[PDB]
Amino acid sequence: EPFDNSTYRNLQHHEYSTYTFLDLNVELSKFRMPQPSSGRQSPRH
Amino acid sequence: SGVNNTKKWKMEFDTRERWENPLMGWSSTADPLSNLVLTFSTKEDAVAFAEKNGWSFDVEERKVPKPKSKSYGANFSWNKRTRVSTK
Repeated sequence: EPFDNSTYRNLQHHEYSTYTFLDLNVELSKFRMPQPSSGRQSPRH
Repeated sequence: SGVNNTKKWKMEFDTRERWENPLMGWSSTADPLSNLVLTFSTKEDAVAFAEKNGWSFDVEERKVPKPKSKSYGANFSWNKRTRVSTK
């Protein structure tokens, strides 16, 4: 609660893994808007 | 991709027989006009020159590139096939 500029507060990334970012993306897919569409499926279509 | 040789009209004769020289294997000819190439500024000059010299001629129309619509921004199209997959 008091001023604590005598300690680091970014110790979470010490416990990150190989799949932390991609798991976060997976859990983020929940709340996104539907993507726009260019009509086709690929420029080669 | 240089266009500086496609600007003047040319007059060339029909190519005749070239055989092999028995001694050296060189290319022989009996056609005096095998190398004769005349240059003209317009088709009309060439046909006048051919007519006054009594040469039967066939003349073909000059073929120029048609104008083309080049757009660099098409390479990154949002919904067209003109988008490139590599650059």
